[PDB]
Amino acid sequence: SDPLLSVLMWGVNHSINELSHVQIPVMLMPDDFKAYSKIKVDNHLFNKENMPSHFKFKEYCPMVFRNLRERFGIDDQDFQNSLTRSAPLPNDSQARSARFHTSYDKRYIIKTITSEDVAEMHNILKKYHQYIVECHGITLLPQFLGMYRLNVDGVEIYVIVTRNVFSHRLSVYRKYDLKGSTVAREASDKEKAKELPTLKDNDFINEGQKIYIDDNNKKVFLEKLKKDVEFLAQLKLMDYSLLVGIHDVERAEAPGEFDPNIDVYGIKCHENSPRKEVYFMAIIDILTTVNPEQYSKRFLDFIGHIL
Amino acid sequence: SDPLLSVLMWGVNHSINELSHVQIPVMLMPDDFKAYSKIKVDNHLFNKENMPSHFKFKEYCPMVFRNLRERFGIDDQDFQNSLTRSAPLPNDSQARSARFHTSYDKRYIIKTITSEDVAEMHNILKKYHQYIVECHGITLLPQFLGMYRLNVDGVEIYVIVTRNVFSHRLSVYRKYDLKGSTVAREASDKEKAKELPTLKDNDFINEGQKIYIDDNNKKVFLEKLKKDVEFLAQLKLMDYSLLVGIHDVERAEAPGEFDPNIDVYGIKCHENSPRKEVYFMAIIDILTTVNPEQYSKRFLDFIGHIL
Ligand SMILES: Nc1ncnc2c1ncn2[C@@H]1O[C@H](COP(=O)(O)OP(=O)(O)NP(=O)(O)O)[C@@H](O)[C@H]1O
Ligand SMILES: Nc1ncnc2c1ncn2[C@@H]1O[C@H](COP(=O)(O)OP(=O)(O)NP(=O)(O)O)[C@@H](O)[C@H]1O
Ligand SMILES: [Mn+2]
Ligand SMILES: [Mn+2]
Ligand SMILES: [Mn+2]
Ligand SMILES: [Mn+2]
Repeated sequence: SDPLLSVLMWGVNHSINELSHVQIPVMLMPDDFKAYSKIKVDNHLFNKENMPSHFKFKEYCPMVFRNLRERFGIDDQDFQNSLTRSAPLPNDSQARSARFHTSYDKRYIIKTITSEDVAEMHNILKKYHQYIVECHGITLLPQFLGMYRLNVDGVEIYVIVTRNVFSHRLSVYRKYDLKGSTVAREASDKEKAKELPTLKDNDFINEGQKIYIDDNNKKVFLEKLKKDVEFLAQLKLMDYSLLVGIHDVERAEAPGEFDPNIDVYGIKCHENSPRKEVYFMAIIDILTTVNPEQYSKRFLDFIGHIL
Repeated sequence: SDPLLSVLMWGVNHSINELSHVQIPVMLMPDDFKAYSKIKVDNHLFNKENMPSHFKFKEYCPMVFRNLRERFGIDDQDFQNSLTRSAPLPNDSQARSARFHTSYDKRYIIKTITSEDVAEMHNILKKYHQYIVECHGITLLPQFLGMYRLNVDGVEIYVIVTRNVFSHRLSVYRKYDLKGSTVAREASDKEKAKELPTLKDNDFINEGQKIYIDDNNKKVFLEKLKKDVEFLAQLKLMDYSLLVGIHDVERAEAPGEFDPNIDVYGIKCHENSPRKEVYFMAIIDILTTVNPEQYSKRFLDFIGHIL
């Protein structure tokens, strides 16, 4: 139906098949971070039912994102399947300026970004990759899995693919987006009316939300969060959130258990939790008085407070 | 190695995969005969080992050639395999103005043609297709299976794929190219020095070559040949040949037998043949005092004479 979506599927499929024939070395070279592949298709009086007649697809830094996908435990054939076997679905939460889709198997998020975001991604990509190498892919940062430019009849859009913070199986009933902002930050009364609303710093403090995780999990989490946010501060990045999803095992009734190699952000509640819960927490949205260094401290203070 | 060959393989592979997703109706529409699909690829600092960095691939009338392939008993998946699993090999006989390749499994011939040949193919394609429908694909005419334009760094070439006249298994030890020309037509003394030489009308009359086929096979063959050549005359085509290949079952030692659904042009010798032979005969090269109407009669007179 959506031709821009059909071009994405076609292009991801094309991209992965091309790479399937490439010898993948253990290392990237500097030029890999400046590389791209472009395809321009023109069908005249042919194949009108499946594809736009005229479209372009561009993949940025194919070798870098192939390297990242493997580092994040993602097999190319699986990634291809998740994005092409059936169409991605549009989804509830957003902030248009921006359209979100989820892969059909709920493993990946596809976000539409600006050309300025693309330029910033290129700017930080090497440092990001080096950070991912240093931590062996154990991080709360968004996992950037692919970045693309699509052209269909006058319309150009840029797309980034990331890992879903939430489980691909275990449904989430409650969702928070936290910054630790000194300035008052709350969901509006029209916002709370949403089905799965994106609640914020005030809603969390207001409704006395607690997260019941044991001491070891909390320390591990916060240690990771500390390194990640300092890296972000170092890059002068800000306006990022901690996304928090809560799975209620009671409401849902593998009976409340998750695959930690797929749902990488999952943390089980401790044994004395008022309710059987699984949390899914990760950093999102990194690409944009309040300065990065301060923002970094504010964010970390608040998160340590709420755990 | 040969980048133009690698682009062909890449493009045929691409073409067949695209069509694999198309609903194929039983009929062609007029626009199918004017259709094409174009792909332009630009790789910057990427994938230098497998492909040229910059290339174009164009397929003419994809639906028509898909329809023809099925009419000629050829499955798209098989055709794809024959042309992509391993590289086509360059081959002995030619006439440069023109490079020939054979598919690795010896099922298909790939000939390089001019843009004027491409223009003439478009001119006759509908009438050709209609002729193929009328005879249910039972014909000695070349079987046109695909036509393409390749671009690699300044070099543009046009390619047509046809069925090999000869067997994909049974080797041929002797080869003739016959026109029935009133003007003397012979292989040169430098030509006969070739390993598998392309002998001609004089060599055949000179060396008293006989073809030992029974009366029914001869009549069937000549009846077909009659209709085919009249069709060609009707299109004002000329300078076409009967290609004759001879398989010697003795020299070769399925013990001398062939699959008639693959080696469609094969005709076994009759029981009293001085030697166990299989012949492979078909019309080739149709795309260009001596006028088409006369040429047609001359050609038919000579061929009926030699059988
Ligand atoms: N990786 C992810 N997994 C699951 N949900 C996500 C993910 N990223 C974003 N979302 C959802 O989409 C919403 C918006 O994400 P975000 O990337 O902040 O969009 P944005 O348009 O950049 N918003 P803003 O902060 O106003 O710039 C979030 O609150 C989540 O509900
Ligand atoms: N379908 C085929 N199967 C097997 N061999 C072929 C086939 N087509 C051509 N050849 C071989 O290639 C030679 C030249 O074929 P042809 O298509 O006549 O080339 P050309 O360059 O058009 N020659 P000319 O008659 O001088 O214009 C033939 O004599 C055969 O040996
Ligand atoms: Mn955000
Ligand atoms: Mn944002
Ligand atoms: Mn010829
Ligand atoms: Mn010719």
